[PDB]
Amino acid sequence: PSPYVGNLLNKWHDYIMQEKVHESIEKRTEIKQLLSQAEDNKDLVDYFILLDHRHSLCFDQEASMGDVVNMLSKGSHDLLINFYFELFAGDYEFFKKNYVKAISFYEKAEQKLSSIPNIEETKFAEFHYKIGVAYYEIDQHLVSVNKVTKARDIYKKSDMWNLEAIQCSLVVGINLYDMGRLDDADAYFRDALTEALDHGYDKPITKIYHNLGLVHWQKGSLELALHYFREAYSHEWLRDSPKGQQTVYMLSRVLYTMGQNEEAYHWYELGIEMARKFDDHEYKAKHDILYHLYEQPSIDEVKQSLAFLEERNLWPDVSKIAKGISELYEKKGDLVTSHEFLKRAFYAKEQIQRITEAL
Amino acid sequence: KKVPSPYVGNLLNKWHDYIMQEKVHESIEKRTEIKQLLSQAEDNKDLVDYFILLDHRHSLCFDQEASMGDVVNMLSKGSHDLLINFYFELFAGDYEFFKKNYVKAISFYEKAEQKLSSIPNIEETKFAEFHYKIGVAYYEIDQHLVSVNKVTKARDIYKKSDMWNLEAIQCSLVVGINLYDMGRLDDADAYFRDALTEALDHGYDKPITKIYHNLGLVHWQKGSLELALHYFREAYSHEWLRDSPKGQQTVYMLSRVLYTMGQNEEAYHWYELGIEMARKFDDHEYKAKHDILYHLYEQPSIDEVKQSLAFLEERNLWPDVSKIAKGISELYEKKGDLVTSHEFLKRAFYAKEQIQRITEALG
Amino acid sequence: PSPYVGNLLNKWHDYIMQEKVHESIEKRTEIKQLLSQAEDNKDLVDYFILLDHRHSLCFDQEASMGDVVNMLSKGSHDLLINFYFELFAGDYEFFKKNYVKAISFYEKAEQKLSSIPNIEETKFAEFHYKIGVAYYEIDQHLVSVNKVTKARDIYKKSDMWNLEAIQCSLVVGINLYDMGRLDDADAYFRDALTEALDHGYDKPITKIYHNLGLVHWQKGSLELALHYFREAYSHEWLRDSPKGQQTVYMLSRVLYTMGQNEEAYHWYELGIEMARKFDDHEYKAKHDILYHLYEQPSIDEVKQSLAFLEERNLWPDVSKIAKGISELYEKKGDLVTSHEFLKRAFYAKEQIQRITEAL
Amino acid sequence: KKVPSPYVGNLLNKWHDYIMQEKVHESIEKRTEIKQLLSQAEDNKDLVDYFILLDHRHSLCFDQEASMGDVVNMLSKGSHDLLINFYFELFAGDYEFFKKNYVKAISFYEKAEQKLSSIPNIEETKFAEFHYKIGVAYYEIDQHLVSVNKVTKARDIYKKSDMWNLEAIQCSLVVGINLYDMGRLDDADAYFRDALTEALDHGYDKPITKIYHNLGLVHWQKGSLELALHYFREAYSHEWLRDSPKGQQTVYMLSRVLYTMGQNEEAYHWYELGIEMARKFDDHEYKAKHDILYHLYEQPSIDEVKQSLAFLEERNLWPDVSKIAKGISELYEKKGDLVTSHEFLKRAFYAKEQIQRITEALG
Amino acid sequence: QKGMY
Amino acid sequence: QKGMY
Amino acid sequence: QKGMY
Amino acid sequence: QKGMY
Ligand SMILES: [Cl-]
Ligand SMILES: [Cl-]
Ligand SMILES: [Cl-]
Ligand SMILES: [Cl-]
Ligand code: NA
Ligand code: NA
Repeated sequence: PSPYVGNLLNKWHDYIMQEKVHESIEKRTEIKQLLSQAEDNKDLVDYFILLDHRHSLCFDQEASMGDVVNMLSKGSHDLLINFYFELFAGDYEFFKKNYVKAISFYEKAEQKLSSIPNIEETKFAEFHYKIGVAYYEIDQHLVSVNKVTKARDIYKKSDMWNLEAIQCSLVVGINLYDMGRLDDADAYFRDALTEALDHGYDKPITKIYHNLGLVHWQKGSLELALHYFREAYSHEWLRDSPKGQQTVYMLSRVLYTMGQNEEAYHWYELGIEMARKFDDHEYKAKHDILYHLYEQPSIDEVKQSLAFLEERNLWPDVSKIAKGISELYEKKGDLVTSHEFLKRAFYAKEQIQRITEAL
Repeated sequence: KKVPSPYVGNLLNKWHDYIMQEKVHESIEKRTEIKQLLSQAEDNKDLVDYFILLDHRHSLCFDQEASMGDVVNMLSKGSHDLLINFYFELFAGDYEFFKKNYVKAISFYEKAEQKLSSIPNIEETKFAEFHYKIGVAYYEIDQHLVSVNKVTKARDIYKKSDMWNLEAIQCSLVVGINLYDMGRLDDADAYFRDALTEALDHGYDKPITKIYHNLGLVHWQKGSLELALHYFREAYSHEWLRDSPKGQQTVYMLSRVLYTMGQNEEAYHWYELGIEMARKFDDHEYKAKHDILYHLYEQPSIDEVKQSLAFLEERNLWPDVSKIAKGISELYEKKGDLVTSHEFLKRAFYAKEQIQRITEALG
Repeated sequence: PSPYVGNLLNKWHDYIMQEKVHESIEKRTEIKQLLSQAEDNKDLVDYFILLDHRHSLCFDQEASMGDVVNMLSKGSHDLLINFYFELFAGDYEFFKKNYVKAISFYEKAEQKLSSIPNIEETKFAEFHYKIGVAYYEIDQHLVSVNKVTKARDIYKKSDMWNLEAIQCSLVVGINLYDMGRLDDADAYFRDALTEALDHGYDKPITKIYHNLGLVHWQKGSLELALHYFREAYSHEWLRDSPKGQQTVYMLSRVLYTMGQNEEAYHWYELGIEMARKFDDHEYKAKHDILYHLYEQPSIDEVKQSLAFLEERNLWPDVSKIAKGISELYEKKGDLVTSHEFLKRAFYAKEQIQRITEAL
Repeated sequence: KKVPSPYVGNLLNKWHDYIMQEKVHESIEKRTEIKQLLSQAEDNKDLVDYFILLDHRHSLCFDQEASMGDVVNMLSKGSHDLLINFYFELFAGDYEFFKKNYVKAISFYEKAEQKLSSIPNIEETKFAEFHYKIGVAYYEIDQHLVSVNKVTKARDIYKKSDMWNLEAIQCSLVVGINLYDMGRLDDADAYFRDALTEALDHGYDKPITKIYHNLGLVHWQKGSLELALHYFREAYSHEWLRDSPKGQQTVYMLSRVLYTMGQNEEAYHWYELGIEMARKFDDHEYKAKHDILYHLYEQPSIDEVKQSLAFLEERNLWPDVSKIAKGISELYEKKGDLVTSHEFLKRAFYAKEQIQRITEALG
Repeated sequence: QKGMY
Repeated sequence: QKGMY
Repeated sequence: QKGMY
Repeated sequence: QKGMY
């Protein structure tokens, strides 16, 4: 994973400042082997150039280091090295889903942008997007829409960045959807959809279809949601990605919610299979909810599946699952359990901004 | 009885707009209209500075500098241009905040903040001021994570020096109430308690008062009603609070906390007192809030509890509507009416969903 | 004179900081009357705009000044006001021929140039030229040629500044001439001469002709020097300018140095007349030297004329006059006085960089 | 016996030039050629820093970073580019100064100085260093007014702190000798005397020595021969001076001042001593200078005084040639030979004219 | 109930 | 269910 | 004689 | 004679 080698470049940075030559040199070779893949990202390279520049000053070929902190270059190298360090520390914390710390790191790197000689504005767009996505993951929707919209306005200035500009409009879209601005979300997706089509980007078109499915699902237009979930499953790459678990899951959940329990069960079995394929405990608990709701109802085992979702702090999803169960049981004329799930849906809404992380 | 300073900034911006449109009448009318109010306004260094800048650019366009002048582009033009632009955006932001359009306020504050960087030797408390203004604005629309981010950026600056102990303390007030609204009650308790020490150590009356009240809200939320009641009185001790509209909060909480324990006796004291502050300040919010207490605890009427609650929703106090309706929901459960307890729980949930929708437009 | 009103704008600046309202307001009116002439220079205007901006803050229409130093504008106005103050203080000291102080002021203003928002490089060229000319007047030729050459390279980028660019090449030219790089000076003048001709600027063409006269005079090509001095006198504006005293004087001095004493005397009488017309004691002493050398020789009165030139610290000129007299008297076979004037020419060379001013 | 550091900088710049021409051979030859000399050079932080920067840009062009690399333009490229450009111009300037091409040195120093502004957090003694280097260079070509301007700019900076007492004092040395060369003898006397106090107060040996010598030159120029003689010995007291080539100046002045008073006795002491230091350091200047003393005061020969003087003019020591020939001119006047006194006065004047022509090209 | 500041 | 991106 | 400018 | 520094 590309966050992982960026993490190693930072361990090389740490071993150098601790003046330990040998540990620094393993990481330098480990990075040059993992860099020869030409596996994109010149930033990993540039950071590597800057670190070899200070590896040399500190250990290699220098008879007197006492004058190293007094060197003239130190000032310029420090700002770039610290910048990259902060940027990659942030990529790694994002990978671990510590979104508050990621934002902390991204923001330290973000200030250094003015001070660097020739950055032009697509580097500003990258931090706008990265910070915005982390804020989105912790459900800070207005600031998220603002940062990403800044990124899209930069990306929109160049035909060379149309894929990036489209990727930004997706994150705005899912933000409006999470906020419940469904009609704005729909408008936004279809305008993104037209020109993901113009350029024929398979992966963005697939996601817009899925998200349009979520939009009309939450609206209540079940058959129109069902159509869009299938359109996204058409794309062959999606079934082999872990991201496909969402759309397989929604297909199962949408069909059970209509009368179509037999095909619903088909997708359920397909969900359970990908869950084992990707070791995704979240989507096994989510499907166990479907199963113990619509085939072999056991309210206690629905509650244990929900309890597992709450231990993973997926509070936005627990709120909407639990509110749906609450609606089912009331329609079945059971009000004690419909009220108890409504209490659990409300408790979940209260957790959404409680943060989970240190903060 | 001074005229709010954001309102005067709105006129200065309208005057500025008429100058670029070169409209002699509308400018002169705004010019006269502003010099009338400029001392009566809420003293602000920034308002005067903006006025002089617009006054000079007014002379350039219409007074001809007494009919003899050079074309408007010179060396100073550049410097004046960015000062005027800064002020225009800062006051566009202050006016939207005054009107409670927090999203639009944040857009303007963020444009102004960026232009501040370009002004030479802006000293660092001016940046702390924008961090705080943005953070409070996010808090008003319940974007707590960012709110804590900006407000602590301001607090990191004010804490760098002796002279901004009062400002740094105000920052802690907003960090604190965010934690309470985020529901991190235990962290919020420690946080307020540290602030109260520093507020006592320096003897700042209004910060001490507010920390007590906020400590009351925390334990109320925890369920520790008796301790919550202790702190609400502690805050009412402070003598200035009875005269500020912010005192409606404490009188109201006193009534609502006492009624929530059996003491319908003293609770009515505060209700009668609250209803008086309500129109004394023409605060429809707390008259609707107290009438809920009445039609809940005194000669009950659910049909009327629902409509005053409806008025709060029309005022988009979704955070407060959600917690009020949660209490009603639990009350009817304690009584054993579950159909209406479920009906208010459904209402409390719908309120939570409006908090996340943000009840204002976005670009 | 334009240095004089710039001086008044600075007295308005002084009365404001001393918080004396009335004295400030006379100078403001005195400047607005002397500014309504539309007598070029928007800088005098811009400085006036900036000073009225702080006149208003300080006395007019403000009920509370206690918050004036805390205002946000103060920082930006201070830099521009101080800049102009320093620039005009420098123009006034140049007018008074205190070239060391002028350079001091110009240089303080020069540093402020980076900090100002929209200056584009013709303002850098103006300080390059102004400082270079002051350094030239105190005989610092290399730095002078360097600063002005910087100005010309900026001015050469725009057809709109061809007159300025030519004015710069003149000052380079006279620098090379004073240095004695006569052949470079000649080449330089004729290249300037061609395109002063292309644009038909009367005043620069006149000066290049005069200076080409000085060049070939110092070379020894007397008849070619004589031709060029006459070409410059052709231009009618020159005889009415005080600058014409130089070329009338050189004509008299060149003709006496050839056999032509009758026409030489004609120009002498014309010199003495313009000397009285412009109250120019320097050129009366210079002509009294010619007279008491070539008509009615009196070595004592030549020495008193030279002594007056030395009291005005025109050491470059005293050195070359006295060296010429030294050469004449030796050719006349008198070595005691030729040696005594050579001693005086040498003493003068020693004074050239002694500075005269405080420094 | 270390190899001069400007010479190594010349190679670093030639190596840098071969890298832009992408010439593998010439770069590698310069690379080998420099690492041999880099410790043996006169330790310089700047030389090492430049070498590493060129070494890394060497790898990019030819070593392929071990045959796997990305195209040369990235984010660091910009920062490295301006550091390398700075160093190239600073060392182009140091090499021309070493070769005594003061005009070209000033051009490079001034380009480097401008690029220093663009480098982040350059601390202010680095600017004082360029002010001094330019000022000394102007002084070497006798542009005294500017020289005093730049050198005092450096001295204004070094004086801002405790730790640069030694540097600020070196600045006073150059301000002082400018005043002496400008002929402002009385100001120069006071100036040197203030410096000598500060040099004594801090006990800096070489500055004290030089101030004494320079005080000797001042009174020599004033005519106060006896006092000039006092100070020249005071400077020779200092024990380090006998071993530096700069000691040739003091031994020479001692010989020339004693001979100018009747004391042909002791004067010969210093002449014999001076001629020995002369080739001991292979200093043709002072062997020509002392032979002038000999063929003036010891078994005289004007034909030979004129040719050693001719060798000094061929070395473009026009300031010194002018003052030597002025002394000869006065000597023959004291004797009563005015034809040859006039002949040397004519020569001294022609020298003054070459000082102002600058004996080097200009763009 | 939101807090006071 | 949160959206995919 | 210095030049004119 | 120029000075020493
Ligand atoms: Cl909607
Ligand atoms: Cl993907
Ligand atoms: Cl020549
Ligand atoms: Cl003129
Ligand atoms: Na907590
Ligand atoms: Na003097």
